[PDB]
Amino acid sequence: KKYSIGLDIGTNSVGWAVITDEYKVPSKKFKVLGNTDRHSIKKNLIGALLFDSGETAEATRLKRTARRRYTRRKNRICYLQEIFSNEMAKVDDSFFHRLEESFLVEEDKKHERHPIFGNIVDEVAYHEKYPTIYHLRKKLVDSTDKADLRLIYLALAHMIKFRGHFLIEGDLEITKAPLSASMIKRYDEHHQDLTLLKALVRQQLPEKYKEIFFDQSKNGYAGYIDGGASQEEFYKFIKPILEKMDGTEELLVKLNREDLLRKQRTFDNGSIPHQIHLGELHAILRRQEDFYPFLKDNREKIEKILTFRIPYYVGPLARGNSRFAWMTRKSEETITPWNFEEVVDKGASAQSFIERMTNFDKNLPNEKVLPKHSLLYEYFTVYNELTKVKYVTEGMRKPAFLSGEQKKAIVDLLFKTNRKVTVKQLKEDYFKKIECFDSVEISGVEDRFNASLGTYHDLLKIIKDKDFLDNEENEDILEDIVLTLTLFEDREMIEERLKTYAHLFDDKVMKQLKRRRYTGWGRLSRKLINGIRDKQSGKTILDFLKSDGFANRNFMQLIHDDSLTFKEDIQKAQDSLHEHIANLAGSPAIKKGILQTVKVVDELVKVMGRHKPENIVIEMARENQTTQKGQKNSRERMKRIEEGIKELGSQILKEHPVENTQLQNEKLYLYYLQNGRDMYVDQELDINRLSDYDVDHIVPQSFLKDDSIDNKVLTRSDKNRGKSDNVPSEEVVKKMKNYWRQLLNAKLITQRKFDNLTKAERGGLSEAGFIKRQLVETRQITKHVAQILDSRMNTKYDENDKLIREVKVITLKSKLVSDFRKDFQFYKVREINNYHHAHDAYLNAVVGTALIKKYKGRDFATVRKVLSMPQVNIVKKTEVQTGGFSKESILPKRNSDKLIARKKDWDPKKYGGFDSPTVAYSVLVVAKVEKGKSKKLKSVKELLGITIMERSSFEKNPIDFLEAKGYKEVKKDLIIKLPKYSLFELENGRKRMLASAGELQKGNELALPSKYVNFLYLASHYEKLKGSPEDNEQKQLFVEQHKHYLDEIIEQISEFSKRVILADANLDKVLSAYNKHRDKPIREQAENIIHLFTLTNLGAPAAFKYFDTTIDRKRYTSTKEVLDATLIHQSITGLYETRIDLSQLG
RNA sequence: GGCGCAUAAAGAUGAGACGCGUUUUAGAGCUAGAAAUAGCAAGUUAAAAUAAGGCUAGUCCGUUAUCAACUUGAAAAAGUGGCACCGAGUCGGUGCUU
DNA sequence: CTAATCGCCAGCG
DNA sequence: TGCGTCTGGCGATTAG
DNA sequence: TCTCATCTTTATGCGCCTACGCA
Repeated sequence: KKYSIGLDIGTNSVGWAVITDEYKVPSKKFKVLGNTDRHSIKKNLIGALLFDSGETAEATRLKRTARRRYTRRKNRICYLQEIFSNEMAKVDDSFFHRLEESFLVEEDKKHERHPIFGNIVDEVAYHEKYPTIYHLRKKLVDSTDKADLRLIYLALAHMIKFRGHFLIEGDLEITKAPLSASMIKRYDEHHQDLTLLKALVRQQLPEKYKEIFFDQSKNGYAGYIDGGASQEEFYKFIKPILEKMDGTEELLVKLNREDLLRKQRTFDNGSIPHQIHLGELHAILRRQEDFYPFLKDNREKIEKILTFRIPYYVGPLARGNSRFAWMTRKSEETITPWNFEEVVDKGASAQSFIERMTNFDKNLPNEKVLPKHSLLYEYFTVYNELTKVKYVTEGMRKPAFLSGEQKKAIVDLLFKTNRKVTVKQLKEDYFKKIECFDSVEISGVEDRFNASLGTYHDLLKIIKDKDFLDNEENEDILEDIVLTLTLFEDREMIEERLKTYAHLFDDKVMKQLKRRRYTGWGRLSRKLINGIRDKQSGKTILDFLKSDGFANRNFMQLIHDDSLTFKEDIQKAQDSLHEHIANLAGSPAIKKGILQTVKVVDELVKVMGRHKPENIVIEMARENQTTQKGQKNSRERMKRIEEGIKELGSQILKEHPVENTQLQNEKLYLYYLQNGRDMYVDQELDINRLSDYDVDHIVPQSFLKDDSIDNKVLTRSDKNRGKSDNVPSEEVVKKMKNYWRQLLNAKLITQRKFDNLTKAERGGLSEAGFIKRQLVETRQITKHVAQILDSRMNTKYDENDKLIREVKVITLKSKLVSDFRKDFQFYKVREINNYHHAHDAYLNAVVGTALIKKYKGRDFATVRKVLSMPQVNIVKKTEVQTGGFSKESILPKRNSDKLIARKKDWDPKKYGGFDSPTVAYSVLVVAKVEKGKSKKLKSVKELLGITIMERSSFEKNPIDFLEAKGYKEVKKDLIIKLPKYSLFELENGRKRMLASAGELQKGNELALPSKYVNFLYLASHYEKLKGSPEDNEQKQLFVEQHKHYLDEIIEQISEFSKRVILADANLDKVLSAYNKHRDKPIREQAENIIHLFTLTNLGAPAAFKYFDTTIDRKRYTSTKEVLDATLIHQSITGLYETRIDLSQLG
């Protein structure tokens, strides 16, 4: 009794099948536990397993970073108040208390309602004086009177709370405050344009006044200020309205300059650097320092509060209780911004910032890896390249390798004098000094060398000496200096780390040395290449690479030679399952899929009677391309850039050159791919800044999940942040269409990028689906499952060998199984049911077993029979929902009872709050409740929804929690928890999956016979054949003679919808729509039948479109029947069941 | 199947920062009216919060991953279900033998 | 009169 | 003995 | 949206190792 297992791995499914030698699938009677009458189920050992897609940890990281900046901002304002507190309480000792409780309603305050001055007349006079805050900042900068302390605090707090960016470094008329003057100018232009437009629309269009200046739901002015209208929607609304009137020339000029009715705080203010606010702050401090003494006492503290920023290599200032921290302290105290550099050790933390990320040597797992631009690494690579070259000459019968003196003189002569060398320069420049040069034929290499001592060239250029770099006694010192130039990339600590070596070099070369910068880490450690030795040689690895007798062994032949003592040192140098899976590296989605398929194959081993299988057949997703297209997809970027530059008009490369290694940043590759212009406005682009402009995806990240070069476009700052969540509008198309079509001719961009560029010529969304992230995940997951199944299954070590092959792991390609499917007409359609996962897993097993055994033409009847079985165990994995508490938006107040509060003492009837929480799992309770006016105990049995916010408070103590919810006399033994996708069997074989708390989902499958899916696959793809046509007219007339089949297919849906669907309105509507289309060609009828099949899929209900009639979705919104149905508890494969009957509870 | 070098594409993990947006309050609305209301004036800013919160009280942590039931175990983790044969509308029946 | 049913809506550069 | 790898929540509305 | 750093996988070109069943 020997069997084999076929798997099929995807990103949302795992298909498993168990075959015998004759390609059968056995059936077995399994015992079912519980409290029902039936005690045995016959089931077939074939199935699939479906689950929700595992997601990445990016959004959690973004919200985790966003959580810290709010606490740091509150701490900044707390530091400012702690400075001001004493002199603030000297004059008005309720001011910060009034500022802290301004959010509360008029009766929840404990003080006067006006926050600044308390009384009414002072607040009214203050707001009549300064209409904004920028008037106050300009007045405090310019004037020289002793201002009130509260206005000074308000100006300083507004400067500190919003402070600007930090991209530039160092430092950077009638007034000294240009920003406040610019905002005051914008405010005055707004006022003048408003009164002019008001008078003009009063004159020329008296009927359209209320729609503009009074409606709050439209996109007029009253919708621009109070409603939810942006600037672009308001401009697009108002532009034809004043284009139709007369006397609006300057307003159209301003609207074409985007300076009409503008606000102060808007979206494109992000370009303001913090030096402007710093100048305004220093100005008002130097102005008012004479009156108040304590402003002059600690001006530098207040200026330090604004400019302080935690460096990116230090990290979160923890105290040994975080999970992401690496900071180390020199003391134990509180880290204010004033004593930062007197507490935290910057050097050790900056070293641990880098060292915690890098790899280990994969051959010596305790040593750290060498830098990439190190000297020993470059020597190793260039000798490993040189010690396998072969030359043939005039007196050469059999070819030979080089000599140790020859390889010494070669690296002494031409490698140490050129950046990159060629094969022609090696044949000419060296062999001109050699007599034996006549018929040189050099094999094993290509036209140029792919290894270079470029760090040696930069060091001889800097230090201007060869005697220091030629010696060996300096050697380790050189290693150390490269380490410093890889670790600390901030030129304040490099001087402290490098002061020990300036006693050997000059001062000018020391000043020119610290501007050097390297990056990248290698793949091997220095204890592998110079630490270990051989037994009796006295030679290291690199000593063998300098000279190796006659063999000229390379690195792999060195560390795999059994005649030496390297393999034994590697072998003498070289836990839980879920811990090892957590110890893997990669995306968590393939971690989920790997864990599921390992649990499935382990459980299948456990089912079959503890016997290990013979073969395990998996299908991978790697290919074997051709050399032409493979090298065309491997050609560099300086090919394509120079080709397009040669094709079109070009003057940018006259004074701005570009090599093939300097072009790797995405803010320069797009600058040269777009010929030095902004792609949303015809204007000249700069390279002197090259960072202040922004890269933007054409289709936004909200709708799609791609960030490739076919979607990224480098634009200006205001153009990217002008649009938010849409393809750019038809004005951008009508302006830049000719320029984009000119750039399309040079083949800089593709047709898909230009298709995404003008999606607005069709709509904001035409349709999604096929994304190459799944193509990454499938390849990763099949490589991992092959490695871990070979590691886990075969355990017994052989004595003189590695192990004993008790079970083989075979890996196949999809081309072979698709060829087998296309040969013998075993077709498949993805849009009928979910049986195709189990079916192609079975096909993988059959093809792999037959290809190993035989090389088959007699027995196809058993394959055609098992490809039409009605019973396939489909299991949807029950999960417990975790994530956000509710929707993120904040709804305004209403008198409803489904508004979750935002804080503890903020009642939602007067403050508003969140809404629609996410239900983690449900429970089945039974108790007695007071029935309102009767108020006596009446028996109930219903479903509760435990949200994510209340999960801990439920699991702490359930009885008092749901007692305070409004229940009494409950049975704690009779509480059943129910996660998502819990399975209920109702009457007549109708299955339902519990969606959240009052919603269900369709559970049954559709078993369609093989003749119908064969005729339906041939009915589609009619005009195509994917090749040359022969013997397909018989297939065409076979489709033509079987139209009646299609009518039967409608019957095959209809009675099924009478059994488990119960959605009769959509059913007879769509059969009427089918009866109104009994005359079309067969191709369109099949193309719409495959759209009709989404009525009876598994899972959530959906909406679709038959011909032009759109059928909307019938949702299931009642859970008062699954209280009296059979609850199923399924295993990981669905072979082990536990059936609870809920009708006998009570 | 697995390494080392060069080129290119697709991504992943972590740290530091900006700019908005949303919600309540504050910015005394005037006139004619019993009024349901109508005419008129006005609008650009600020405070606070930005997952409820938690204890380990940090300028820290709180949306990723693990998760069927049953019997043990504090958890970690372990254990729990007979075989052939004829057939097939979501699995049925037959004989062995427990 | 309370439970189906329709239609809208969902933090971002 | 050699050789290839999108779906639930919610208000407004209707039907019973 | 900006700045910084480190990793994986895939395909070509060059050199090289081995497991193991297949011709």
